[PDB]
Amino acid sequence: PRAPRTYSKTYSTPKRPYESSRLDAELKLAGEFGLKNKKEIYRISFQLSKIRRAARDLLTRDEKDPKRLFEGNALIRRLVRVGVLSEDKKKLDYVLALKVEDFLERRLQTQVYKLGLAKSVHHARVLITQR
Amino acid sequence: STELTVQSERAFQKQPHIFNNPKVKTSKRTKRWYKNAGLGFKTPKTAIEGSYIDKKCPFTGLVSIRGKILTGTVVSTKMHRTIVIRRAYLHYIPKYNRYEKRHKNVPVHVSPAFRVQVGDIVTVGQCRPISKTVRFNVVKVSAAAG
Amino acid sequence: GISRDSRHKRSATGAKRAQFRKKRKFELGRQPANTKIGAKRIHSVRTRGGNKKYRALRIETGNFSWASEGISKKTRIAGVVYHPSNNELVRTNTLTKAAIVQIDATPFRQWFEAHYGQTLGKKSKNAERKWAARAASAKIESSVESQFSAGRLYACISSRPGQSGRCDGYILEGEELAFYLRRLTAKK
Amino acid sequence: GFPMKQGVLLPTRIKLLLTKNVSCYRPRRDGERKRKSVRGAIVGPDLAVLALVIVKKGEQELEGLTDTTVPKRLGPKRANNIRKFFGLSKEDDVRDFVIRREVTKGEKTYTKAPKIQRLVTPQRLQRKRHQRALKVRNAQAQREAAAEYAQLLAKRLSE
Amino acid sequence: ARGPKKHLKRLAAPHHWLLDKLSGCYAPRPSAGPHKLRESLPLIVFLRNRLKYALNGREVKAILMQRHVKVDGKVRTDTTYPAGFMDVITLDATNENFRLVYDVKGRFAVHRITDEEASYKLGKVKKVQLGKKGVPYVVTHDGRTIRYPDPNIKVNDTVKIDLASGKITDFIKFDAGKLVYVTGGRNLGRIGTIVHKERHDGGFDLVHIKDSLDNTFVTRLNNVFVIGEQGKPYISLPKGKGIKLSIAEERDRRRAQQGL
RNA sequence: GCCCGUCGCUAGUACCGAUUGAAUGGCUUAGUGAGGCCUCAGGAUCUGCUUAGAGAAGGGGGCAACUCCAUCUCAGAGCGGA
RNA sequence: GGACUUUUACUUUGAAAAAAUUAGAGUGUUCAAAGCAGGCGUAUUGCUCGAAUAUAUUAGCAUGGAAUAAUAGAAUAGGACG
RNA sequence: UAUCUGGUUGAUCCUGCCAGUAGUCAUAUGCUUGUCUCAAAGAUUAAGCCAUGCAUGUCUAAGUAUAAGCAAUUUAUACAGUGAAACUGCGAAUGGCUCAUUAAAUCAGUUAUCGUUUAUUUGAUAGUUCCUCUACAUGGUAUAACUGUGGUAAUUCUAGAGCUAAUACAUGCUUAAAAUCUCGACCCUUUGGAAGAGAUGUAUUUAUUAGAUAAAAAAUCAAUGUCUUCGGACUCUUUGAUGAUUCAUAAUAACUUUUCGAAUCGCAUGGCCUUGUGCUGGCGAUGGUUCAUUCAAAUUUCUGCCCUAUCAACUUUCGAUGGUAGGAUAGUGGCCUACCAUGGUUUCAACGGGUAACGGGGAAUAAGGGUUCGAUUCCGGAGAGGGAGCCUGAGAAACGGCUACCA
Ligand SMILES: [Mg+2]
Ligand SMILES: [Mg+2]
Ligand SMILES: [Mg+2]
Ligand SMILES: [Mg+2]
Ligand SMILES: [Mg+2]
Ligand SMILES: [Mg+2]
Ligand SMILES: [Mg+2]
Ligand SMILES: [Mg+2]
Ligand SMILES: [Mg+2]
Ligand SMILES: [Mg+2]
Ligand SMILES: [Mg+2]
Ligand SMILES: [Mg+2]
Ligand SMILES: [Mg+2]
Ligand SMILES: [Mg+2]
Ligand SMILES: [Mg+2]
Ligand SMILES: [Mg+2]
Ligand SMILES: [Mg+2]
Ligand SMILES: [Mg+2]
Ligand SMILES: [Mg+2]
Ligand SMILES: [Mg+2]
Ligand SMILES: [Mg+2]
Ligand SMILES: [Mg+2]
Ligand SMILES: [Mg+2]
Ligand SMILES: [Mg+2]
Ligand SMILES: [Mg+2]
Ligand SMILES: [Mg+2]
Ligand SMILES: [Mg+2]
Ligand SMILES: [Mg+2]
Ligand SMILES: [Mg+2]
Ligand SMILES: [Mg+2]
Ligand SMILES: [Mg+2]
Ligand SMILES: [Mg+2]
Ligand SMILES: [Mg+2]
Ligand SMILES: [Mg+2]
Ligand SMILES: [Mg+2]
Ligand SMILES: [Mg+2]
Ligand SMILES: [Mg+2]
Ligand SMILES: [Mg+2]
Repeated sequence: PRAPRTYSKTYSTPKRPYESSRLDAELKLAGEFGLKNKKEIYRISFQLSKIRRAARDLLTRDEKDPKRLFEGNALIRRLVRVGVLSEDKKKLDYVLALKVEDFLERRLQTQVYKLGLAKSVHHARVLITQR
Repeated sequence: STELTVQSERAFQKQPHIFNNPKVKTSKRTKRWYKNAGLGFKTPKTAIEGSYIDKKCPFTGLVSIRGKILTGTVVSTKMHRTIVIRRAYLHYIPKYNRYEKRHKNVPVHVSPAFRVQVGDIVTVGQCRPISKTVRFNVVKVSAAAG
Repeated sequence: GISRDSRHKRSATGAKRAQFRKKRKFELGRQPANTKIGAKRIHSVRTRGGNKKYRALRIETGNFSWASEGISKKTRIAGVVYHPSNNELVRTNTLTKAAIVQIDATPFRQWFEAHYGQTLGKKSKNAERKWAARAASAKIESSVESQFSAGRLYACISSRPGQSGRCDGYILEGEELAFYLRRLTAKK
Repeated sequence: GFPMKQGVLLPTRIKLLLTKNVSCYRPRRDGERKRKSVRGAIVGPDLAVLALVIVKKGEQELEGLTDTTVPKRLGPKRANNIRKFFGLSKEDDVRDFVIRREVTKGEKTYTKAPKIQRLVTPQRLQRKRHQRALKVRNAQAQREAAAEYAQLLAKRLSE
Repeated sequence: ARGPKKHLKRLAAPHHWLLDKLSGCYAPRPSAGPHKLRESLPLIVFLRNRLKYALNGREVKAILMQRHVKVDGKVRTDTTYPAGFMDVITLDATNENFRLVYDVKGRFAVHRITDEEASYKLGKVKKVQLGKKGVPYVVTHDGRTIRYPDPNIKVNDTVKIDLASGKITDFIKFDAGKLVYVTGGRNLGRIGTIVHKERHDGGFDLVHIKDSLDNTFVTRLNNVFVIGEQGKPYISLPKGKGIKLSIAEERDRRRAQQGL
């Protein structure tokens, strides 16, 4: 009779499961950002969709809307603090253009690679997990 | 329903503790208690200069009007000292973005003060279970037909 | 035992309803007292939330009020003589509220004399003082006075014996007295 | 092994619905009644035992009974119970009159005696004095606030 | 349910206490007392949740069984005493006094106050009535009955009781434009002048309330608690002065304060 | 070329069907009716007042003389209670 | 200045409204699902923001509206107003 | 977060399904299984059956210790530390489990109590108790534990004999001053007037009465009122709540197998002066009547439920709808009864049937609209093998309570 430690699934698999052009596109990312499996791409794919959905919703509202304004600039504020949204792409129209790698780049995976330290994403991997 | 000769019951008919001293000679042969109903319900002449008893009248009797106050239209007066109102209304059905005609009959005890018949729109007021089915009491009657 | 729930009824539509739950104590009813005239017997009963009621079983002598004379005297209660509800209560001289009974006239006879100074229907100084004042208001009802002749008065129980164990009642006066009298001459 | 019950009659065993303060039953919670089996009040051959209590003492001398005699265990403990045991008076002071019984440690002997209850103590007479006064102290105070307000309301038209 | 309930599942508990979802199955559940259990604050909450003086629950009865704490003057030892609105609570062994006066969200502020003031508190009169023996009496919200009051006080007026002696010392009427506290409802925690009381014969009169920053709003008659003349409180008010600031505005006040 | 139906083999499904077919549950006529509960009684056992007389106390105030509250021992006799 | 719809539907705005769940703001649980925490300093007898907000699509209550759609009303005037 | 693809032809384009695809707080099963957090789990079928253990007991300085307990030796010759057992008190009506029943029922929002009960908590509340020679420096019995004499194969079975306590049981004193009332000795007759005797707490039962008020002037009868210029005069005269009441409250005449008004406990042990173990005295505990508060309960207004007409009329059997009276209840009410009427529901779907139906919060499915689900962490409900009945208590129609039938 306690209280549920609530939970949530982080990803979502695609509808049509055998698009070759998606499986090519998918495999590519896995290799350059050093990914283990498709689920790591799905998880992010899912992320983006909630952002775009949250975004595209506020846009239907008239501006000056205290919710839109509060809950829009908030999103934008978070999206920038991580480096997914550019320092002057701070408009809801612009968060909608966010593509998958925007997030993928900011990966502490790809960062141990970028600024020296690794000179390989698949070196950056084992570098991180091996503490 | 009808209006009796008051003492048409095997028990004598009187308001409680509204004493008439026979020692003292009086103009009116009886003392009539009545009260102000409430909610700007102006109490009727029939209630005051009548001789009916009805311990279930909102005036002259020991029932009080409190809670909801309802309008409906008289639809059956065949009962004695009580009638059947009908309240019609529209129910919203979210799926079809539309309405359907519903209704409910609700039995109200009509004071002998009012002389209400079928068709008369009637204002009633909630008043504590007066019977198995009656919880509302006639308190105002609007026009008829003509 | 008994229950006062409405559940076991039909609905107005006429539908029989299925039993919804078992009977709870907080809806019970009890058997009646059917109190008769006799030696003061009164059982009590522990009711809802502590509390008592008193089952008047046998009763003589209740407290009675001559309301158009301002006094109350404890009388004796002869028998039951009417009952609007059920004539069975009369045949069995059972005392309930609204009973209509005969009561001993002589507690009131005694007060009337010593008060108004006048013997009822057939010395000292400050005694005759008060009398002359109280008189010119000493004449009572015609139908009430005649009752003292035989020694019994027509009263009406206003207590609830199976609740409080008291058989109190006002002596019938005025129009109310006419009515019941009118009924005793189409039955008794 | 079934006890007789005073007042049944019968020479048989029957089954009563026993309640509190009745023989042969001892309730295990308030309001518990138990259909228990008891034995008749009339004497038969089916008794393991029969209990007798001697009322009139016979010619000869019953060795186990008449000859010997056992002490009561405890003596009086209540105030006047001490008294009407020794035939005493109101102002007679109990205290040095109670029953004492001495206890042996191993070699170290010492005595014991009942706390007298219902005893009149200097303390008790103080409590009466308090309450008796407390009641009046307040009663006069009440009149004060009463007679005051009664004059606060006088000036509620006279002002 | 066959009789009185004695437990309280840790979610049915009043939200404004701010218990955490986990920790256990249960919440304190108020004792019977001066305040309605949903509008109250157990001492156990105050001492260990609001005051953080205690850790355990055991270490609260620890404190309480030491008479270290007194509510409205009197020493209260019950782990879950239903302390509520306008109350005082005094910790002698650390010379601090409080007043259970509402937040502006709707919670119980740790609004510490002086040793002056602590000797009184307000009290909305709930009913004023003629007791037995011709005596009169008022009944404040906190479950106090004070006999012999001013014939001027009617219902919904507040009253400055003492605190050590009972006794009403001055009182405020309910009328156009008095300083009002809101004790519950959506607008719980607000504070301001009145303007209008909308009478509704039958049930539920409504009180339109203006604040110092000109923000009109409505509540129900019992939700309103008069506390003084306009701008002139009869007691200390917590920080923020019961103003209600929009979450927009709220955002600034925090991040702008941060930095230096 | 397509193709309809009888008739013929195998398997499955449902339907009809003597058996005044069978089972389980709800409601229920008639008859019978436990139990506690209320009531008229009963009275194993207990016991509260009262009353004439009887054996042993202390003086409401006394020249002999008078007469209260309590406590208690056995033949009796009136009214009630658990 | 206060109440006021002939009688309704409708619509606007509120109030009375449990928590969790959901939407969602803040917070670097090392990330995350979470959680409602925490953050600062002389860290040797301290300081400090919080624990928001939206929600609810019937019915009831309160309120701004009167287009749309119903409805009442003077005709043998038992018409209105003073 | 708005997508379709495979299968009827020789080929075509449609209709139309079948099949594919994706998720499922969606169960099972298969195969595989290293690490961190998180942690559901005998609901579905059988509200089927259950061995055994456990799941409800409870003591403060503050109700009752002669334990033939223990420890010390208290200052303790009434008791005094600790303390089994037992009495007393309270609790066992919360919790936890399950979803069988239940389809206008429950339940949800929204109301009602001017329709009732309420242990407790919190705040208020008591001078009145006998009586025309009295215990109140404190009345009286009985019981347990225990002792000892026992019964039964058997249990939380118990008999008969003997002891002894209370905040258990049963009795029962008390406290100022005034006022108003009736009774009226008597004297002295007039504009007359009074001695002194009773009554008067609360609660109970009944009747009667006040509880006024939108704006004013007179004539009197019945009965007695301050007075004054002994002619006749009488002003500033009193009263609360509600939208609404026979409301709160007060008064009168009485009523009652007469309710309550401390025969209790712990710490303190100071102060008056007549020196009595006189008088007074503090903090607190537990009690107590009434009211309020609180935690509740019980009825209750309005609106809202799935499939079904191969269910169209239903309801008064043996109450169905209403009226009057009573009984009963904590109280409203056909809740029950007596008497009286013939009413009540329905195609705006009554009534009946079905549900592999507890209701809701909520869950799965992401264009929108919808579709499907909710035994199950929170709320409400019900039930404890099936039925019924009741004891105790503030609260149960209780089941780790009892009684009976059934299994
Ligand atoms: Mg009829
Ligand atoms: Mg709508
Ligand atoms: Mg019945
Ligand atoms: Mg059931
Ligand atoms: Mg608690
Ligand atoms: Mg067949
Ligand atoms: Mg509410
Ligand atoms: Mg409107
Ligand atoms: Mg082909
Ligand atoms: Mg398919
Ligand atoms: Mg389960
Ligand atoms: Mg099962
Ligand atoms: Mg439970
Ligand atoms: Mg109890
Ligand atoms: Mg005894
Ligand atoms: Mg005796
Ligand atoms: Mg005894
Ligand atoms: Mg014995
Ligand atoms: Mg008034
Ligand atoms: Mg009254
Ligand atoms: Mg106490
Ligand atoms: Mg429903
Ligand atoms: Mg069929
Ligand atoms: Mg009733
Ligand atoms: Mg009836
Ligand atoms: Mg018929
Ligand atoms: Mg019907
Ligand atoms: Mg369902
Ligand atoms: Mg089911
Ligand atoms: Mg459910
Ligand atoms: Mg459902
Ligand atoms: Mg199931
Ligand atoms: Mg149950
Ligand atoms: Mg079972
Ligand atoms: Mg109990
Ligand atoms: Mg149980
Ligand atoms: Mg049961
Ligand atoms: Mg069990």
